[PDB]
Amino acid sequence: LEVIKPFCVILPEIQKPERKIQFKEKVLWTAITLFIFLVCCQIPLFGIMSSDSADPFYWMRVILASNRGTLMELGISPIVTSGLIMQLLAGAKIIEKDRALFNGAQKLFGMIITIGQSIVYVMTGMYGDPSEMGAGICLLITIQLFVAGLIVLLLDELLQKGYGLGSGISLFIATNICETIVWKAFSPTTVNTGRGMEFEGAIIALFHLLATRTDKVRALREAFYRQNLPNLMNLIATIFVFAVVIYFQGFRYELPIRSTKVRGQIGIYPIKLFYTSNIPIILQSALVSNLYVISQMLSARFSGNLLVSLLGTWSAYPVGGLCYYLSPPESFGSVLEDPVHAVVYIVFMLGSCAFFSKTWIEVSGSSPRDIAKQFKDQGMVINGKRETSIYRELKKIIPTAAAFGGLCIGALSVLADFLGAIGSGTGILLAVTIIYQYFEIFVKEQSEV
Amino acid sequence: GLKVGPVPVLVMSLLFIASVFMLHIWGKYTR
Amino acid sequence: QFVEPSRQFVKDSIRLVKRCTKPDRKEFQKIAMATAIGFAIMGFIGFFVKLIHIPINNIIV
Ligand SMILES: C=C1CN(S(=O)(=O)c2ccc(C)cc2)CCCN(Cc2ccccc2)CCCN(S(=O)(=O)c2ccc(C)cc2)C1
Repeated sequence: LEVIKPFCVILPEIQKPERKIQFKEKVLWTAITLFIFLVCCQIPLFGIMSSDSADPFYWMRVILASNRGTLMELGISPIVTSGLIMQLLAGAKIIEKDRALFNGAQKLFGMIITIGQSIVYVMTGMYGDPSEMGAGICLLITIQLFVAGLIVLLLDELLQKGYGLGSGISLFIATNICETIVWKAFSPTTVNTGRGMEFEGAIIALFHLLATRTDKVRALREAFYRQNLPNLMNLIATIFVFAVVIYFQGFRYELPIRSTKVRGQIGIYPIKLFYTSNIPIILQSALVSNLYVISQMLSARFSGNLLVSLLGTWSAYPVGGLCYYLSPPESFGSVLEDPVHAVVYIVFMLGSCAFFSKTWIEVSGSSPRDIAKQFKDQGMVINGKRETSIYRELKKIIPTAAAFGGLCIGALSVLADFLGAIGSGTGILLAVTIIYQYFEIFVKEQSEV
Repeated sequence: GLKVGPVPVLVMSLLFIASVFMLHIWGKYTR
Repeated sequence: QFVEPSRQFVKDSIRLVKRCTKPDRKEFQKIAMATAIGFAIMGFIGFFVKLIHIPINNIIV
């Protein structure tokens, strides 16, 4: 890391708070951070010749909190990429005052890959032929995306240094999902057609149809079963899935942990059903989105190849190949028409989520062996058990808890996709889990006070 | 290294936003 | 050969769910209120930012 310090000391850093910021002020700073992120999401880049082409990275716009043709086109890619690069370098033993140097290195690597990602996005023909834009326009777009990625990194540091209530990744993903749901609920954008004005928001459309149309029953049924714009059934399904995920996320196994090193601090260690909070969903969505974008690029460039055809076949939704069986069915009638695809999708979702959950407990350090080591270090024992049988109890509970939590969160995603809820299964599950993380932070701060 | 606070971060984000807006305005006037 | 592992996993999951601490109506109401508040905050801030920036994007672009 000694060859990188001069370049590690040239980027801005957030100073740690002297005191411990109160919960109210941390909420205010989280609101300010998400406001800045949204405002930048709504501001287009300069130099855009045309955005008529289909978005190649349309499937990453939810897991990366991105927005095409704007200052947060790359979304939270700086944070995610810097974290993964630093973790991979730690695995390769290359990477290792130490905290400040580590943060500087992660910022520098994230910004380098932000430049690379801006180059890739420009060269994808997203904004037009790069030859037609020219070196000046491409460089301006790269500079804007570079500075925006710097701002994203600074906002994540603001959140994670004690000014905010978490990480930029979760906050921005949940913010974009909630924005999408509220937009589909309350959009004033009217879509004129043969009938007339039709607000793109379901509730505004309901009010408009009730106020204008003479046949009130026809207006209600239309507003509930629109097939061109958001439904009211879609919001009803979104609320129902919200409630179900909220119910299933409060499940926990309460271990009565006692203390041996220091006596008289009887407590409870909760092993949640959702042991890995939305990590299976994040991993599954990242896998499927990367497969989707790779298949779309391969179909665009290398069309007619056998391996490309089996990888995916697009119309832009997949119609055949691996990417088709990895896609939620369009509706329940689609499930009825093709049951084999529905079964394959359900099995893939459940199995992938369960596998990702167990792999993540084995990787992130929440395995039963790791929890037993934590108990030994803190001198904690189970109330009705021994100190040598703690690992056996954790092996009974935690692995099954992680596997079934992944299974249940995948099942909830499948249910939300089948119900046609606004924001799909990934969006709803991610939003609910992130808001529950924020609620857990709130209750932890209250218990501390 | 530079150790900015949260308010400087907000101000610099607003300044980048304003810079993009002025880029758009300058291009609009030039065209 | 996967019948026995699948049955064992089903039994373990059933016993875990039976032994978990399911939320009651007070906890469910508290978590639902917190989730609704957070969703309202983020979604409506984004909604109003988008409404504000639609005419602004129209003017600048
Ligand atoms: C940040 C990403 C998304 N990924 S992610 O797996 O989807 C993920 C998202 C969110 C979370 C919380 C976790 C993981 C995390 C990063 C993983 N790689 C980084 C990387 C790999 C090798 C060398 C350098 C860097 C590769 C994806 C790059 N992409 S790309 O520009 O959009 C993109 C561009 C072309 C094609 C064909 C696909 C995709 C950017």
